[PDB]
This record gives sequence, C-alpha cells and structure tokens, in this order.
Amino acid sequence: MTECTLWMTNFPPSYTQRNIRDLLQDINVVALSIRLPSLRFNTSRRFAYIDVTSKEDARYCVEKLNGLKIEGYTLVTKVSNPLELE
RNA sequence: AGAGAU
Repeated sequence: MTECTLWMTNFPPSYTQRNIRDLLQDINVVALSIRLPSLRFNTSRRFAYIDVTSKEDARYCVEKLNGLKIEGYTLVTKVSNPLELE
C-alpha cells in the first residue's frame, strides 16, 4: 500500500507498451506509466517497468503474469519492494 | 531481480 511500480523481465515482445498497459489497465486497472528502458539498442533485454494507480492493481499484475512460460521463456513479472509488511 | 531509457 506504499509502492505501485512493477518490474517486467524476460518475455517475448507480445507485451509492449500499449499491450502491457491494456493488460495492466483492464486486467489490472490503468498503468500510469510503462517504462521501456531497453529496446533502444534493439529488441534485446526487453525488460520494462510499469506504474500502476496504487497496488491492488500492481500486486494484481505480478500475480497474473509471473511464472509464465511464453515461447520458451519464463516471465519475471514482479512488483516493487513490499512496503505492506508492517 | 528489482531501475527510466524511449
């Protein structure tokens, strides 16, 4: 309840800025901003960062795609460092 | 893996 930013790693570009956002905003409620840090050199190391409205949403995203084997790659969808511990 | 380039 204090974070909101997810980290997305290893995954075919099926997930792109708009699709990750569509998935995030509908499956997860509006992704405020999706950071595509890689993909500038080339489609290599496609990892991203996505921003969500509060966490129910972000926490939702990591739950939905983490551990997904897509095209032979296991997705590493994770949310920010948990600040809802205590 | 867990940091913002586009």
